[PDB]
Amino acid sequence: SPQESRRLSIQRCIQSLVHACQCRNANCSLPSCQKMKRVVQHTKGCKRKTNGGCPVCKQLIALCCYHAKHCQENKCPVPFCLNIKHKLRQQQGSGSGSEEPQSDPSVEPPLSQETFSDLWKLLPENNVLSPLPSQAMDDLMLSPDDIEQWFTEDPGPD
Ligand SMILES: [Zn+2]
Ligand SMILES: [Zn+2]
Ligand SMILES: [Zn+2]
Repeated sequence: SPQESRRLSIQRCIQSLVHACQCRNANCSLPSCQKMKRVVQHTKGCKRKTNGGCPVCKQLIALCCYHAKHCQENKCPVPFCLNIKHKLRQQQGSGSGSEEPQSDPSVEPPLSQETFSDLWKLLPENNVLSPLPSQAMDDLMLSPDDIEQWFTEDPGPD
């Protein structure tokens, strides 16, 4: 079924992200690795990320949100996963604060979370975690064909 092919394409994209994050070769021969290495390096240096939403940074965070919704690990190889999982828990009452990830200021990540709370404006706040009758809240924001388009349709003047 196309729902399975969609979930599988997203799972391949998540495995591409984990590979690129653990991979130490800038010249790695995988197209999956090269897509995610160039995207994570772009996202780390971009100034448009949350200035109305950069299409690279926004969709990398869409994939990290989808991954964090399935993930349970306390030291996962995905870069945004754990603090996204804290932000997802805060929408369900499993975490505290909104302008902070917890009631304590010393437990915050090295990156200022004013960026993180603005990443939370690029994705819908309720729709993604809304009450559900059957498992579909995952495929809700992705397709099997957009997995390439998000990263390969590089912006330009025309
Ligand atoms: Zn690699
Ligand atoms: Zn960007
Ligand atoms: Zn994870």
